[PDB]
Amino acid sequence: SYVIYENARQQYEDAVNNGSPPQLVKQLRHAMNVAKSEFDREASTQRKLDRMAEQAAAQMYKEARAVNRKSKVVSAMHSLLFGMLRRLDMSSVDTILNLAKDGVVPLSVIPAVSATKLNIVTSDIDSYNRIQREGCVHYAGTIWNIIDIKDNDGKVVHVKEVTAQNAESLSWPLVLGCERIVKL
Amino acid sequence: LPSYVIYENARQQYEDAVNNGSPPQLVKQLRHAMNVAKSEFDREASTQRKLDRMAEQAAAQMYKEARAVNRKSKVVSAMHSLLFGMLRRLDMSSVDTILNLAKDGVVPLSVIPAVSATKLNIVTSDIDSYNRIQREGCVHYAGTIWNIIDIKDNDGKVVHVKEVTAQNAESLSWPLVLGCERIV
Amino acid sequence: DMAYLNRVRGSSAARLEPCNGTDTQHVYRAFDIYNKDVACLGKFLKVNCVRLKNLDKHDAFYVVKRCTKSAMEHEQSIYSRLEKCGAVAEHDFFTWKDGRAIYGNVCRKDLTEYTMMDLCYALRNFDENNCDVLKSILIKVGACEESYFNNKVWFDPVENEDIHRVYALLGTIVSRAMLKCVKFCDAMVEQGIVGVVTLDNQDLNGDFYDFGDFTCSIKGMGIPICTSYYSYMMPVMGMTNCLASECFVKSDIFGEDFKSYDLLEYDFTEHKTALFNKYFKYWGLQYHPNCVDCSDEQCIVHCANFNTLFSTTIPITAFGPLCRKCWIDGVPLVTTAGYHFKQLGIVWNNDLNLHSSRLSINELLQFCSDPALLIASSPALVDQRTVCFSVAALGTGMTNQTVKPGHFNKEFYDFLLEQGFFSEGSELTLKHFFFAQKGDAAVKDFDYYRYNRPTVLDICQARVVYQIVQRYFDIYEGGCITAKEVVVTNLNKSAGYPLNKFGKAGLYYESLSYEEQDELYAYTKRNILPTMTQLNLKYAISGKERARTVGGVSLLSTMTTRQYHQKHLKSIVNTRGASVVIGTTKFYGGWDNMLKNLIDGVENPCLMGWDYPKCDRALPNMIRMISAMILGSKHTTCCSSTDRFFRLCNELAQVLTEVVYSNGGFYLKPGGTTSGDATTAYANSVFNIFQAVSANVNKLLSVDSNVCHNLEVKQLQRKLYECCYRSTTVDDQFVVEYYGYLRKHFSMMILSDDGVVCYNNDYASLGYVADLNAFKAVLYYQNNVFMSASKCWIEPDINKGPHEFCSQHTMQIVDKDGTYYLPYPDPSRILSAGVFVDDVVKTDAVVLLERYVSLAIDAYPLSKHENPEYKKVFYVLLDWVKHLYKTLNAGVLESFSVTLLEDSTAKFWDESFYANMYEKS
Amino acid sequence: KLTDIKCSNVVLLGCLSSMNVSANSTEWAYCVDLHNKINLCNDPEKAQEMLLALLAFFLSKNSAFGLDDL
RNA sequence: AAAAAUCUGUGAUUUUAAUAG
RNA sequence: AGCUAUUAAAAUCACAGAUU
Ligand SMILES: [Zn+2]
Ligand SMILES: [Zn+2]
Repeated sequence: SYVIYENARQQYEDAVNNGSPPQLVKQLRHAMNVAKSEFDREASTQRKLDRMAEQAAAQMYKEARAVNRKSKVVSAMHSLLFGMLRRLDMSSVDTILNLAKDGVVPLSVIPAVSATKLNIVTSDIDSYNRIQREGCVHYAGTIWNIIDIKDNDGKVVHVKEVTAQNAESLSWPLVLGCERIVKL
Repeated sequence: LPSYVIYENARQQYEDAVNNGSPPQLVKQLRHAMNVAKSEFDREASTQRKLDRMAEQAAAQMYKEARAVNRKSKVVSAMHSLLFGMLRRLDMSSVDTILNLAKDGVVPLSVIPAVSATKLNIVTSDIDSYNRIQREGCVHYAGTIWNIIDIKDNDGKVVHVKEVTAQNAESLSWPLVLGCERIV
Repeated sequence: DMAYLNRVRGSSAARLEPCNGTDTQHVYRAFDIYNKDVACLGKFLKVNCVRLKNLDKHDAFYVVKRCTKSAMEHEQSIYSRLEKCGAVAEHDFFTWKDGRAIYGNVCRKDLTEYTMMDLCYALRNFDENNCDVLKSILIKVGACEESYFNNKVWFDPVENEDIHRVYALLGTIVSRAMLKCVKFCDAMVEQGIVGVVTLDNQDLNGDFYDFGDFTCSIKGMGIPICTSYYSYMMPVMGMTNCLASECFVKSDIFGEDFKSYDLLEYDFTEHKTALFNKYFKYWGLQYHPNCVDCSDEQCIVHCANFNTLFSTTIPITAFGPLCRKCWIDGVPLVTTAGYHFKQLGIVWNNDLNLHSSRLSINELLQFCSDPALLIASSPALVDQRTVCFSVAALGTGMTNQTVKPGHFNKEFYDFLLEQGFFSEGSELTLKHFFFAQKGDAAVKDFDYYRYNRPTVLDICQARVVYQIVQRYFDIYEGGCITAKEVVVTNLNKSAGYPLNKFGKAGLYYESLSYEEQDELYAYTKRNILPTMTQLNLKYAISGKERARTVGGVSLLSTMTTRQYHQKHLKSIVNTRGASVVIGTTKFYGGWDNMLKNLIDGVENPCLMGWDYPKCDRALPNMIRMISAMILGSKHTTCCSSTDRFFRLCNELAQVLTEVVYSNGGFYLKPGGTTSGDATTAYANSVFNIFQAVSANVNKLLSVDSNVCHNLEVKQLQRKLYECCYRSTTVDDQFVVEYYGYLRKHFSMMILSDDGVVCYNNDYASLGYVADLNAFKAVLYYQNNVFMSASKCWIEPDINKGPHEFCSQHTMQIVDKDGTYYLPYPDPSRILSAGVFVDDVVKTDAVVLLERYVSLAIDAYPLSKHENPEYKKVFYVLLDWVKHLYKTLNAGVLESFSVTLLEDSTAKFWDESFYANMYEKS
Repeated sequence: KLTDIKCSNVVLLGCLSSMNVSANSTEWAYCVDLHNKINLCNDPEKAQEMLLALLAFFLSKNSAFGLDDL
């Protein structure tokens, strides 16, 4: 549709260069003015749809992104934490996670007014020697004091004649109970 | 109303003279008619948008008015259920008794539940205060005798009466909520 | 020497140790003196008395005053007539010889070291340095041992709760003094002596002395005057809880010997009247136990002050709504029938109907929100976690609420590190975080109403301050407006309890037609409608660990309250160039105009600010009521006298004292304020100016008028004292003269509880105007909270602007031929606002571009700052916004193949757009 | 170091809160005590100690699974 | 289940005003 | 002879920041 106006525009604007009668030029220019007015209406109507199209696409892109993130928050957040703990230079975090990756892991931790209480599962003698040093437990970068020790349905290890006699003879795992020496 | 037809008829006559070379004395009259017909058509057409936009204005108002009626009728019928739900709970036999003792038949609002109600909830902070409130398993409040029926700790779990002794008190999750009832 | 010391010892005693020998001892003591040349309440040095210590007694000083023989004989005539009563210390009269002259002597036996005025003055002019007088009096009286003062913070009420226990031991001293004042005044009337009695005549023991200015008259028909005696002591007798001995109920609610029917009594009108005639017999003015019988606004303040003093003897369970039996649809009920206020007394409804049926929405709406029916039909409660009284609990049981942490914005944080922020150089670091809270965050924060206490104003001085503070608000207009003409900005907000269970505020504002809103409003002008607030925890970024609660007032309170205040409040925000700033913008050069207007006209200027510790909790009841009286004083033609009273009660019953619902239990609030009120930001402002003016009046009276030379100030002091303690009506001519004196030397800029002051420095040093040492005094006995000097600031030069106002520092820069101020925030606030977000979807910035725009607009002023690190704060936000826009455009192109044009949105990462918002005019 | 610690513990309560430690107050009063104090701490040495106390508690809830941080 | 106010930013709809054909 | 385009202002709706 717009091509029609341009063809008339090119011819009639060039007609000024020839000896066309002025009265015809006035009519010729009047037609050209009408054509230009129609073109402007085409531009306004067409572009008003074009800008609406841009807004719809951008709006739905944002909506698609938002609904996508909320569907996987819990699993993603765990990766976010363990990716952050790497950035820290401290070696304490490596020691704890290295132990957890191994066979030694903590059981329920009990807050208390007097002192926090730990429970640790030691599957083998090597695991027991990992954390026990000088008769105390070295976990979470602090000295934990042992109170009692628990067997597999028993407490016979309590006498602490355990370093060699118990490893060969009795069953495992071996569980410890400790309290924090220093209160936070 | 018939302006569009009149304009079309004028347009047909205008071209039916120009295309064959009719004398200008007639073409000029037709061109004036086209301006009259087209301009008359445009002015009448201006009413169409006004009528159309008033129609949508009426539609929006009618729907808005209709929706407001449904919302109003919904809430009031909901408040009747709430108001008459509370009327079923009043122990007016007990409340009316104290209103007779009041000299002028008026009592403070902050005293009716403590004097006329049949159930009492006590929240205790420390065993030092628990043993101060409880005597032989009964509680006296506002000069009236109440006995303990149920106990619930902070987490919402049930706690036995025999389980609140001193040694086990440290393990419990205070504060401790007691449910009492009157004896008449 | 020795011969004179012989007779002073008396004819029946011995063991006197001379403190200074035969010569008089110089000492500083407080006085309340009105005279042809001086009118002061300060302290003066005296020379005419010799003081001797008695060794046998705990505290007994023989003080002998020597004067001209005629004066000595004058006192003897007065003493001989009064001595037979039980309130005069033992006097002995004699004369002694000198080498060339004869002079008289008056000897008093067993007078304590400090008069009553010293105790009152030492508590109403207090600062933790040079406090030896108050410390001394506590030890000698026996309130606390010397080891107590070893604690470095013994004096702080909000950090040493035991202090209120120590002062109560002084209650016996204050109460004992008054019962001896009435006994003395009786002796005056019978014996026929005309004079003015004041505090400085009385010992701590209660005996009177030094009555040399009294004059004789015919027996009977004597005239004692005690306006200044009681008025000056009023804050002390409320701070020290001197009426504890008069408690009506002396049994514990938890005791097994208690009785049930005792809880029912509510009418204590006779009890209060008996006390008034027992202690304040010669107070003179009338006293109406129920404030509904009063005549003026000044009388309602006058009587309500006494009621607050006498409320300490009434049980805590007697207050609250008074309910009555009622019938609905033929079934019984309990419905409100009045109210019992701590201040205003008992008020009865004028409209209650006992039979109703076919309820309309108006009857149905106010029945549902009225606590009477819900509280009565639920079990009782005893909550030991809070001191506040509380009896109710939902049938579903109680619960608890926790507060979760914030969400970490990883992408933005990595951006800051790449740009070089948060380097270990320690230039800038995070300071604002999202803090978590335990399960009992709400109730343990409602427990902080412990700090609210029953303060008593010295009414003789709160009359003038009420006049001056009102002059600040005479510019604005006010009145009632029809429901057709109100404006509400947010219809999508909670309607309170229990209406929030059905829908938000929008539903009720369209269900109620205009005629039904005006019917309800007109009903409130003749009745009292109690309502419940709900405690909800604010979830926002903060720099302090403590949780903060805000109450949501029921809809029927705000729906009616603002229709009564809207016209006045909207006038405060439209008026520009006044003390209250609530309506001024900080953009478009608004900040410069505010400061340049404040500083103009003050000679030799200085700049200060101050802080109220725990304003929401410690705000006294009396000064919150006055804030409601001043804002309603504009209703002169639209409401009669009784219509304004019942609109005042509706504010007290729905805001000040309330039934608070939190976590499934209903508690009875003791007082203070709640942020959810319709007049929060404006009721605080009136209170703020009340303290600022009350600090000026308190100190101006205390400057020694015998050394003042600024005749305008000297005359003002004398007129001020005369207008307070020796006049029945305030002449408004003086108030306009005094109010026109503050505006020249003590200009103010107030906005809610935050404000700044520019004050003449020369006058303040001498004491003609307020000072930080004066704000400590006014808060201690008007708010009983200690204002630590580290929480307030002073700026001796104006070129730097205020140190901190509205949490934004100020800087001055020179540009072209003009110089102007600019506000900039704390840099850590802008950075921390982006790293930590309160919603998970906000972790992805591309979804919300416009959050960092409108956050860089606040950060632009930093671009002018000197420190290069502060400069980066603004420019990093421009790069961040540039990164987001270019990411979204490319993202949409790839995903949907339509390219967004960047020309339209290219103005958001160029500083020219932001600079236009801080350009004048 | 310090600003990494103050942000590595905001995500920990996010993991613990998701795991529903809020049910029982005793274990939620233990974590919120560390979360509040670690944010206000200025000494990096002490802030590290609290983080390890909070991290040790988190592992006890059986949330290790697969680890890349050997 | 998340309050009373003030100020500012972005977008959409309607009307009005000015300039141009 | 009244109809089309670009700016400015007001109102309504939605979302987002800062302050007491
Ligand atoms: Zn009165
Ligand atoms: Zn009015």
